[PDB]
Amino acid sequence: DQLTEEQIAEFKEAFSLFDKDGDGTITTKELGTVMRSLGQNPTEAELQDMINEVNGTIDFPEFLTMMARKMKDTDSEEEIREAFRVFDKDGNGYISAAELRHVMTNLGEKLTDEEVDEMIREAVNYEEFVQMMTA
Repeated sequence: DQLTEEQIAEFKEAFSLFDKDGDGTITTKELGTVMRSLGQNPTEAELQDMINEVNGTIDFPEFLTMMARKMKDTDSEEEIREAFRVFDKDGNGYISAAELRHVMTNLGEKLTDEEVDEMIREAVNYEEFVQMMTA
């Protein structure tokens, strides 16, 4: 979905190195070992729930979908938090309301001036604005 090329490549490399020759069918213990080798450390109940969500053989598309559920979102949130501290001179996380209004008006697609002003008045930290936009 919203993954990166390097992440999918590493996942496929790990799946090909752990699984034997033949089809992509793996067992429950094999899936747990692949998850532990990939970097994730899920509990027993969480692993059982993820297995039930997808013979008991986990194929490549289901595994890629399970890996793309939250990793891409976390990476995007980290990238947004890193890029939000660019307009600030010192990057302390707090900026004036006029600067944020100008940034929202002159950037971020085409937005109406009245709507941008109303959104700025309804809303100091960038994380607070991100959480308000996510809500």
